[PDB]
Amino acid sequence: ADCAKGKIEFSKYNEDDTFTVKVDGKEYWTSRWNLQPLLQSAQLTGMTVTIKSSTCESGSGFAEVQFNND
Amino acid sequence: ADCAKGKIEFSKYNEDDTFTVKVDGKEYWTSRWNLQPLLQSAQLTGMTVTIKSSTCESGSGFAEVQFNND
Amino acid sequence: ADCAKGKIEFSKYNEDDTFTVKVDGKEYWTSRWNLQPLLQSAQLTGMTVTIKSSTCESGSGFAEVQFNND
Amino acid sequence: ADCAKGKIEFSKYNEDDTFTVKVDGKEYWTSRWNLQPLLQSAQLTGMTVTIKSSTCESGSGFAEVQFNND
Amino acid sequence: ADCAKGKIEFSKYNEDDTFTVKVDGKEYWTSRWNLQPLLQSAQLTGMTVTIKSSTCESGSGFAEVQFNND
Amino acid sequence: REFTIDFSTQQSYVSSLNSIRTEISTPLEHISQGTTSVSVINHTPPGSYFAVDIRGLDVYQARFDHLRLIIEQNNLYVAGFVNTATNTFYRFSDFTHISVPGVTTVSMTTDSSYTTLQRVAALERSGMQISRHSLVSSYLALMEFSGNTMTRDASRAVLRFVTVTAEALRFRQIQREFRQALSETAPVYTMTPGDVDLTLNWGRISNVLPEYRGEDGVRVGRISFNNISAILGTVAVILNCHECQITGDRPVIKINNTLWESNTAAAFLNRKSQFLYTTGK
Ligand code: NA
Ligand code: NA
Ligand code: NA
Ligand code: NA
Ligand code: NA
Repeated sequence: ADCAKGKIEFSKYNEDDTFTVKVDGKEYWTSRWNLQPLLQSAQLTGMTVTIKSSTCESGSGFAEVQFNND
Repeated sequence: ADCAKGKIEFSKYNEDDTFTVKVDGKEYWTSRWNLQPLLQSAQLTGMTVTIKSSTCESGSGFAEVQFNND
Repeated sequence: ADCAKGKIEFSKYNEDDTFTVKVDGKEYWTSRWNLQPLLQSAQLTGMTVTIKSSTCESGSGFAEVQFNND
Repeated sequence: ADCAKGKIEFSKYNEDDTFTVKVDGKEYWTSRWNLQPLLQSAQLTGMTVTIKSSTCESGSGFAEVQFNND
Repeated sequence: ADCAKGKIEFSKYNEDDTFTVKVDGKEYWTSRWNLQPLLQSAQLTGMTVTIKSSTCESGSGFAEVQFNND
Repeated sequence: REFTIDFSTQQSYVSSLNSIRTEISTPLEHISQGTTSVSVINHTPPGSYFAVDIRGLDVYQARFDHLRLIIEQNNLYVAGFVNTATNTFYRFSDFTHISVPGVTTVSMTTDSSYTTLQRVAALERSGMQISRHSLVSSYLALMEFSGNTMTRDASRAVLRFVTVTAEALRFRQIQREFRQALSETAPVYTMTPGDVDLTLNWGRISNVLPEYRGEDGVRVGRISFNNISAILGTVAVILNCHECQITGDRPVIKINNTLWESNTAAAFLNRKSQFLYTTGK
């Protein structure tokens, strides 16, 4: 499902080495390390990201995300 | 074969850690980890890429891609 | 706790492979290699970062940091 | 020998995971993993790179490259 | 000790797996791969880097470097 | 068109550059204060050039007055130089498309690039000194030059003249720094790494500045402008980007109210996870 779509409001590197992003008012985290630079780059450049995942509740994990310049 | 040449229309990190880009209206995925940030930067700057693969239908995989200055 | 919030004043790669950033006048270092380029990108782009740690004494370590744009 | 010195005309991630750049009309490949993002960053910014290798014919490999600011 | 301070004049990855940067007319090298993207990013964005080492001799290795936007 | 760049005084020199700029370029709507702006070179056909008569090397004297630079108008490169006493145009090899009527054209084997000129000149631009005295020396070297292949001294002369003419036309920073050498104290202008960097980023700068709309800063590669006065104090004329494009098609990305050349951001945002990078040797 498309959990959230929008700009990344903030991102955060966590002590457990996962990475959180807040999109469209909801926070999601991912343990996939290569998503860290991909998400931070999206955040910096204002990409629209679509967080996709089996379940989409705030504070939930994800490992699929689409990136669009718009 | 050179399957698609053009800008990346969207990119997507997939649950299986492969990474998809949509080029010239067709989606291609790659499991080459190194291509993820390279494709995303190409995407962000509108760099033309040429997806090269054995099959060119949308949904095909690729392990080779040229980053052009077009 | 939120130890420091602000732009990265300088970052520094250390001989022990940790990485230091100075934020709001306080220095913090992290041994998480993943944070190195993320902090540098944040520094380059003027992101406001929030260093988070259970110990906020300048000179201490951290492995949690939030990245916000303006 | 300095085989080529110029801007990267195109880069290509190869199926064998090596990475090729075309500089001064000749293609050179490198299996040095560290060089991939660096070469793409040089290409993106138009850095003059100097490919140094023991053979300079197009199709030669290299493991040494200088990144200049011109 | 602060060995050199200035923008990076050129960087170069050598066949012997060392990465040289020229700062303030002096060349230093590091074999920390972590520093390659950091230094090249500093180079291409014009950050002021401060090469630090107990060893400030020309052509010596370093693994401590401060990055400043300027 | 022919223009004079008169090195007699800082006033004559700046006046000369400003006159050239006004004729060949148009101010950017968003980077213009009074009549001092970042201007875009007006479109002209490739091959179009303007001549620059070098005057005033000996302050206000009609001496050392036989050198004319031929400048390709669209990109401000010095295509060659004319010895007006012998009526000979020494043209760089990469400018065979520039034809100057009425002169004997000597097509050179030497191209116009700084890479070549610095090599032939055995002179790096970073740290290169230019003074009124070395421009006179440079002038004499060019007038003594004969041949289809640049010599060291002629190359040094061209490096100095290109800097104080074409590069100063592009960059108000160079105009400002160099003009001090024209004062009665005759100090020496030393080309800085920063000056060199500007010259090396002219096309990139040119692609970005037209997009400026008052952001808090502009970042183009190693170049940073924190406000409009930094832009205006540094850049005067840019290429008409309508070497503007390196790769891609997106001039800029606004990040935290700073206008970035997109390529620059792309070049530090194309790193994968650091741990994976360093361990994957
Ligand atoms: Na989920
Ligand atoms: Na701490
Ligand atoms: Na005038
Ligand atoms: Na005009
Ligand atoms: Na661009």
